[PDB]
Order: sequence, then structure tokens, then C-alpha cells
Amino acid sequence: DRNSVDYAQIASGIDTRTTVMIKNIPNKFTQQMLRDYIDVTNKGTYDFLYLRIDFVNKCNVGYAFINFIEPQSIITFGKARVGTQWNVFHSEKICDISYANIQGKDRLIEKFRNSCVMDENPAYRPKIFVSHGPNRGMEEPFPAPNN
Repeated sequence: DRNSVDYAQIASGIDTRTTVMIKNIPNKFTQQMLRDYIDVTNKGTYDFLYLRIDFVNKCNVGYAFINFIEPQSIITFGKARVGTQWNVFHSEKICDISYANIQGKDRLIEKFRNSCVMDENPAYRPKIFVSHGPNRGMEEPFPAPNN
């Protein structure tokens, strides 16, 4: 499909999309567990991260948005994790990815800055990180509502 990830197309430079959906996330996985999981192989390679929590059902939504700074970092993540089991909470689910319909850190910021999710516990809010320079990967304060 239009959102399937093909590592060879990324390597050859014919698909430069950077926003990816991390799929089949176990119900009880947290955003901290996801950040740590990604940091095993991809620390400092992404500049947007969000795993939405459903507070009523005590679970995450099952997928996360991640914006990689360089499209090549999708190969690093994918080749290490895609097709492997999460191996937490006795889940049978496997890590998988596809491209998101929304593309880029700026579009992601604009999608959540005015959202009601910014009113929840600061620890569970979407995150942005420095995209370039010596501090690349360091968390940045999320921009305030545009209204």
C-alpha cells in the first residue's frame, strides 16, 4: 500500500518520508517504556514522539507517531525491531511500522499544540526533541497553544 515501508526505497532516496506509525503496541505499554525501547537502537535519531493514553480504559491507543530526523534511521529501527515480539505482559504482538498520513515535525506540532491532550499529566503529553546540532535528541519544551 501507499504507507508500506520498504528499506531499499529509503536507501536509494526515492522515499524521504520521516513520520512513521509504530504498530501493535501492547495495551499496558507506557510512553516511557516506548522511549526506552526506541533508545536501544535509535537514541538521538527522532524529534517527535507520542504514544496516546486512553485514561478511561487504562491503556495506550495501540500505536505511536515517531518522526525520524533522517529517513535512514527508519532502516536502523526497522532492521532491529520490525518482525520481533514486544515480549512484555505476555503479549503475542509483534512490532511493525507503516508511514503516517501526517508528515514532519512542524505538522505534528500543529496537530497537537491546540489539542486537549496537552491538559493531561505532563509526563504523558506528546514530545519534541532538538532536530540538529550538538544537542540533537534533547527534549525541547512543547510549543504552547496557538489559540
